[PDB]
Amino acid sequence: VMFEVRQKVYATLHETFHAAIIQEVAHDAHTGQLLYYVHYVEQDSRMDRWLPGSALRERR
Repeated sequence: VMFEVRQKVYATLHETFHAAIIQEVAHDAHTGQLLYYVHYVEQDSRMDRWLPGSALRERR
């Protein structure tokens, strides 16, 4: 499963899934893996972080 910029997702944060949105996508050169800069919808920008796809779920 792939995710896109502005896609609504669920993202783990301290072992809990929270509604989030993907702000940016970037390819980690060394392992080719896609990493996503997620913003938690009900948290401050400070909580924004880079996460692998294994931490994300579709939200709809």
